[PDB]
Amino acid sequence: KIEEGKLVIWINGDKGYNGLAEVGKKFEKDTDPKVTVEHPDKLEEKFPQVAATGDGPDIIFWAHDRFGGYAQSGLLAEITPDKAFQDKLYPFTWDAVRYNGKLIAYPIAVEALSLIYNKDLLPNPPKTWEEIPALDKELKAKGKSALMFNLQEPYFTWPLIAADGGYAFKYENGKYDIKDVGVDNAGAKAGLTFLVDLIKNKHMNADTDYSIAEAAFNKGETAMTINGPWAWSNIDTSKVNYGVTVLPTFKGQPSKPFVGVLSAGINAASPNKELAKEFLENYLLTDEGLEAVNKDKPLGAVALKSYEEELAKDPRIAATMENAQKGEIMPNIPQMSAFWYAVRTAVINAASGRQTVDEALKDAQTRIT
Repeated sequence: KIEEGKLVIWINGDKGYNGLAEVGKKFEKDTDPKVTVEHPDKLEEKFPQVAATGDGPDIIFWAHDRFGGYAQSGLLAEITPDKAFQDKLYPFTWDAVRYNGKLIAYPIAVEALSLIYNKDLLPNPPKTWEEIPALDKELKAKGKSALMFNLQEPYFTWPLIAADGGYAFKYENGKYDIKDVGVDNAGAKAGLTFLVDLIKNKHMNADTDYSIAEAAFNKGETAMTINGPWAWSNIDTSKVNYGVTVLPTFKGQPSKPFVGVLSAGINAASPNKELAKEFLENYLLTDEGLEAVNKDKPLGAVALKSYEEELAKDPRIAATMENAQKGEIMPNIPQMSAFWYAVRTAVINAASGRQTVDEALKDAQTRIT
């Protein structure tokens, strides 16, 4: 069972866990309870397993898309901010954490992928996906590459798959139809085919993952990467002269990243629900609390209006929101888990040559519906 009188918090390893720990120290200093912050691997899978036995963290941080499934499984406590508190955060962030007519988490920040590029290697970054092969040939001649990004997580390839028409669940008239999925449509196939062609033509390697792409960009070996706000700290440290901008278009249409709202849920089994609420409302979701996390690894466009006013002046955040507006907020429905697993396999299989694009997406579509 969860220990009474302290808070255990889980957040992903790419986020500001050390900054969050600093907020936890302040909470302890002012109100008493120790706060322990951990970042277990595969925590979005780990959480439902341990929470099911009445264990795990008091507070779980993840993008909002995983939360409907958690709520459906009975793993989340009710969250009931009063009106005054609700007014401090943007409406669309609350909507991302609204499930079956109730709020199931506190929204923290809006995340969207952007194109990150090295201004020294590439002062004028490409506006289109289609110009990347020629750009890579030019760079390969100089012992550099045009682009490296994580190919193991479909989050990163989805913007291209969606560009020409792929979609997860059709949303019509305020409702998601779980039987209308757009994973093996022509648009999805076209986008995935373009990616696989980049691999076939040696412009990218199928085994490139988060670590490899981060290192390559930060070491100045590749002119571009695709990543989120959390990644900007390590780039700063590397001293690479970078920019953050609009993702390239595909077939003249914008890349459409799936927008995540980093959110904090309270474990239904926590005996510390009131401590968790106080921590989230009165320590974390304050200008000082978000600054502490943000200075560690950037959060993106925060949900808290007062601090977002400060962050909005950052051109990287502006680029983040431009890409967010061209994309779509993720559904939070329980079927998102199945969606992501199926698309993950489809992209890896197509990228590695285990299956054709058409067969990979056909199988994913089938698995999802």
